[PDB]
Amino acid sequence: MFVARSIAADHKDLIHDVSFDFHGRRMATCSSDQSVKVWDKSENGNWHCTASWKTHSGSVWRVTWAHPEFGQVLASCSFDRTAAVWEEIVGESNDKLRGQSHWVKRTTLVDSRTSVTDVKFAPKHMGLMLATCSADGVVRIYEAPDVMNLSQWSLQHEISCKLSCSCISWNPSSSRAHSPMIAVGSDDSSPNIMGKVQIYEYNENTRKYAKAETLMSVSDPVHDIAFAPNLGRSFHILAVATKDVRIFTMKPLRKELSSSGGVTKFEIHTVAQFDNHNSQVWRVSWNITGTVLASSGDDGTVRLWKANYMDNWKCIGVLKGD
Amino acid sequence: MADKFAAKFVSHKISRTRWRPVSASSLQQPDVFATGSWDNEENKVCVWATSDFGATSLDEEYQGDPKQLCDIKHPGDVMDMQFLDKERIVTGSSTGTVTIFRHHENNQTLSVNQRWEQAHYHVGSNMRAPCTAIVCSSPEIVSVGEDGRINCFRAESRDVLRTIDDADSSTMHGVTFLRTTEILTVNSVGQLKLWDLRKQGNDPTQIFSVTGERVPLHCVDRHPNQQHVVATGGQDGMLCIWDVRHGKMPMSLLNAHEAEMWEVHFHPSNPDHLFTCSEDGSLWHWDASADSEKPTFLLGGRSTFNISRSSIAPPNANQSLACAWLSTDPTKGQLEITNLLPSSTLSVNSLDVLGQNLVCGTDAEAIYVTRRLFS
Amino acid sequence: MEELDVDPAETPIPGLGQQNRHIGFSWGPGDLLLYETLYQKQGNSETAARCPFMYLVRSDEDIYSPVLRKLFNESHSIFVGLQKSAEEASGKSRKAQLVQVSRNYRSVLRACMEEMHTLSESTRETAQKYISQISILSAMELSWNLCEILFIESAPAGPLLILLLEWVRLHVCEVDNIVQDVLRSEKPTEHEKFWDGVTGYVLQGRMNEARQLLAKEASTSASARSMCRVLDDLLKKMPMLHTGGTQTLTEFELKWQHWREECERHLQNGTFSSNVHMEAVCRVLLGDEEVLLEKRDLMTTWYHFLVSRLLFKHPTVKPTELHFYAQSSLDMFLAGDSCPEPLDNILLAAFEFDIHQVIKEFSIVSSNWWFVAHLTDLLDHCQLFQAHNLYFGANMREFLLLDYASGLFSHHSLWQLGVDYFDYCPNLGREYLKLHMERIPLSTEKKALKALRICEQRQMTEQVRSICKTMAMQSLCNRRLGSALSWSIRAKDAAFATLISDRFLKEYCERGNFTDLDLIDNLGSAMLLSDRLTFLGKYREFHRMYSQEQFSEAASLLLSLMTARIAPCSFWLTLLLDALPLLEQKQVIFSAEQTYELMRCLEDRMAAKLESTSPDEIQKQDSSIDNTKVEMLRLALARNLARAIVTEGALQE
Repeated sequence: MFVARSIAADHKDLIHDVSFDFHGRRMATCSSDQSVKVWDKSENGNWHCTASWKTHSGSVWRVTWAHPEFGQVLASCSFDRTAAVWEEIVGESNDKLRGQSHWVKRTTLVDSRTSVTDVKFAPKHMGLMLATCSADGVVRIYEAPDVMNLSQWSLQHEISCKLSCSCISWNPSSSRAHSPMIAVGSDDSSPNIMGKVQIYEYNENTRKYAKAETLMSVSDPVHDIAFAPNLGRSFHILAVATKDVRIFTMKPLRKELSSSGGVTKFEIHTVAQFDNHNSQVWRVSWNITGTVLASSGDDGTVRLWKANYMDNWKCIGVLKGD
Repeated sequence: MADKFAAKFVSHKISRTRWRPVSASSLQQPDVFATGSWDNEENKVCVWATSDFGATSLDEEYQGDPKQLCDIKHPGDVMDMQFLDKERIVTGSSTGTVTIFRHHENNQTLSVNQRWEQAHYHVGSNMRAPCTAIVCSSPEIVSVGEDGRINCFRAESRDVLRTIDDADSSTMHGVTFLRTTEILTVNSVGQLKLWDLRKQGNDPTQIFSVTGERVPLHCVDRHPNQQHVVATGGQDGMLCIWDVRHGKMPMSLLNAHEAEMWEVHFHPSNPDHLFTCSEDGSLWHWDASADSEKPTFLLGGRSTFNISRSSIAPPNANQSLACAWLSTDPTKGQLEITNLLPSSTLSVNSLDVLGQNLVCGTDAEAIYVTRRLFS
Repeated sequence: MEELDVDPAETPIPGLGQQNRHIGFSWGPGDLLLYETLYQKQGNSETAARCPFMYLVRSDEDIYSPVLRKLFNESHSIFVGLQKSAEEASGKSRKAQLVQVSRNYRSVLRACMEEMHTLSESTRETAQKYISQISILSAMELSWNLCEILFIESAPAGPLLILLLEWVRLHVCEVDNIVQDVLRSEKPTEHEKFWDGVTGYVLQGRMNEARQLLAKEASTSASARSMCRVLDDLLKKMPMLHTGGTQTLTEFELKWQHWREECERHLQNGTFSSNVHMEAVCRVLLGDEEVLLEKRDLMTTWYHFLVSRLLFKHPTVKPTELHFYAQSSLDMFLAGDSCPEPLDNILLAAFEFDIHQVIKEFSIVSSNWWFVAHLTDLLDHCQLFQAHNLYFGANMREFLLLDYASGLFSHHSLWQLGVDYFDYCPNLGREYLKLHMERIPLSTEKKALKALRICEQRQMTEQVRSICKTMAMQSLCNRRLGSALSWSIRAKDAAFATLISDRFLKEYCERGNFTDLDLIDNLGSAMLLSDRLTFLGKYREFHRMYSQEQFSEAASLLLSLMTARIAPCSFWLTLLLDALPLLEQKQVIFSAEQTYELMRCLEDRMAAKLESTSPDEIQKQDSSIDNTKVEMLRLALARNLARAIVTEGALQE
């Protein structure tokens, strides 16, 4: 029996995203009220708002934690066309300012021409990198060259998707046999545009991200995308939130030694398609092992999906808020 | 030997175990001890009684399970614990707090008697730093922490009596009294440091260390009758014996454990015995009493065998009461070494020894108690 | 797997979604964080109610039970003991060992239930939670004991029914409670439940205890005494199978048939027609299904009814026939508006010998992988699983052990047990262990040192580096520069060691002293990890030599640090200022040549300051203090040079 717990988020408007820290002891929430809030889990399992500040001049669409090796770093993105990076200064602020002051805005990334719809830190083995996607159809990848100086972020890569970008996912695979990959989703409502999920692979020879694949079977608007954590699989798994939940496996085809600079070709299979929300699916998230998928939709439910030992995916749980 | 310990599962990890001090004028055995927890959702200090139900049967195996008398919630992990006296328990917290609890025997309750909420913190950030070790010499209390600070308190004083700021640039792991006004500390860079608490400066009086590679030292204890003899344990599981009057190097270095040594204690009333516990899940008894057979001056008997170890000792120190722990003679120092616990516990985080009684606490969420240590 | 056509179990969260608020969620390592969000600002209300609550949904409440914590530690010791012993025993000795291991698991379950029972009597508010946990553990021990009999002991025809009678007796205690209450009465034979106690002992195969109760009735009732003697003789003569007899199943069946014909003859002769209860007991001995069903309330469970039917109709039952009798007993026992419980499906699957269905049903009903992980591990040691890899490259045993071990890693004290479970997972265990080790919340140096020892023992060099880097960053945030440096050196992170070294140099420029002297003095060969750490350690060696009055060696070392260009350009003033006391000594310490090198280093710095200064920052007060320091340096250098030339010129004669 899953126990739902209400948290009085005290946001003045709609909450767009919730992100846990790497240890699952802190969470960040972001809202149309232009604010980010941080919440800490006490030993009794209660949640307490430990920081609340205005971050942006428009609705905050996403919030993400960096890996704890880079310290206590948050990124937020917004309708105001910016992404902001925040660092928590852990220090003795004398016992009178426990309300709001330990999060410092280190930078504002302003290169995007329209709404920045999603923001994701890269896997830690790539360094302190931040991807942003914008409705202008561009993914921008920034790097902080010095973790001690989070005020400086260099634009390393610009990826033209040629579609309005809605969501991004880094492939978390630490395998040196796999070039760094990014999946990009599009919320474009045009029925004439097939392939609203695009996969980009970093090509070492060109020092650029090149389009490896396009999921032509995904013609519906994409609201969220997530690569599953790769704990020793010879293939990738991608979840896609659209009118339904889709799960794709992507097996890299062995590079025939004859294409001296090609992107990796993938053998792609749809291993699951679930219409059980009977409505649009807004979010998809993998467990840390990449074995259980959570999805949320307009049906007001969170659904849990898991493969059995025959690779048959099933709904294993439904959580409903009261 | 496994039949010597009563084991009590308590459903939380035990970081610290200490016996309640008995009166030296009482023939009373210690029957009460305290425990601290760590790595739980709600950490606590507990007081326990060993069961004495009157087995007038010389032939029934001891199955007296320890009984919890009372408990109190502890903010953060109990990083160290000592009795200040029969009624008062002092704790160091992972929050940097030092707390005195009072036990009320009449109603079996604990209460906060006093607290220093910012005993340990990092200078400049005012962020809390763990209080890693504490030592009591009633009414005096000393604490050390990850902030490299030494704090001196008196149990009845609301204010810190003295802080040694920047005493160490590294984490201090352990502290003990050498004398009423002198302490020893151990740290994460493999140093034992001597401090005079009356000295107005922040520099140690002496610094001791091993030669070559330095490993963290986690624990320190002082021989009860021989104030110059000190034992330390470290990250490499090694037992080091020091004479703090004679050089800056250990006198002996003994393989004791296969992992981190958490505690070392001399037996308070029988210091030819020493006890150590480790991350490897072992609890060792060291016996140096084999050389206490008074030299019965009689008779002669030849035989040779060579094994090389280098020690340069100059040949003129008077035969004044050789501490068994400082004996360098490979023909006379037969240390008997006994593992007291059965093979396969998780980490043995703490031990305490009083009279015939030993208690230890483990990461196996268990307390082990014996009342017949030497039987 | 066909995707389960089972609606996902809805977990209602009290108070979440009251007021058309959107739910935000974040996955933790085994917990779901939930919070309310305002996903659509249409309207400038600066008074938008703060999300007042953050909910933590935990999938495994049982992992946090203090009593089940003992279950996990004792079961881990049994598990690791089993894995170490897997190489040593063959044939019949191995089977007896696996039955003993099964009994050790059941003994831990029973001890946990007894402790929960004692705790439930003491504490009214937690009693209901202990009662539900005792019910789950009772269902686990019931089903485990059945699996022990059917799969591990693989009980043949004959011994099978003896073990099923013992199984019912160990799990159905109601008859003993009824008989204890009857026996506490001043007049046991006049007690309402007296014949229920007699009948209940007969249903359980406890003929000797039924006879002891009948002996009381024969003493009290002079009229019933003749019938009691006939019934006592029937119960005494009842053929029982013995686990060491030379008797064949065929010789047993013939004696059993002859005894049954003796019971039937006594019933047909109307021997019991004056006592309805003795007649009912005689009909029970004949296996009369109507009378057995009339006594449903004494058996309480369909599987006790099954074993009673097997005792009185089919005492030589084969394993292959059990499912048919189990199904028929369930259908007859449930023949009203009662649906089968999830436990009934588990027990039926066990009687069908479908181990996969037993595991599947327990994986649906149980919050915790403990039962399925340990039962599957023990049955794999019985060679009952074929080596079929699932479509995901692990076998069923490894899959269940991985998920169970992952469950243990969520808990702050149990993650150490999960390590050893991953070591006995041959295909994926090592990769799971790497992934989970990096996710451990490192709240204390003691916990980090334990995790490091575990990683070092398993040659996990990347995880050792990751843990050390995390501890180095946490120590740096806590302003403990020495601890941060020590952890960075252990990580072998030259870039992070440089960043920490620059902070030590900055703190020295601000305070005039180092905070953590003893660590820098003991760097040894680790000083070579970076040029900046090399500079920091050698610059500390200079201060040590200066404090030891070794002024010539200190001067030569200080000069070497400037000429080797290992000093950062920002720190060159400080180095030159630390040369001032040596330049002003009465004795010439720096030679004329060394003084010219110091003059060159001063001018190289003055040139670099002229190049870095864009014209607009000439006007803040730091420029005058630096100029006075430079004039003092020029004067000290000129005075040392004049003395050095006089002393060197006076030694060349």
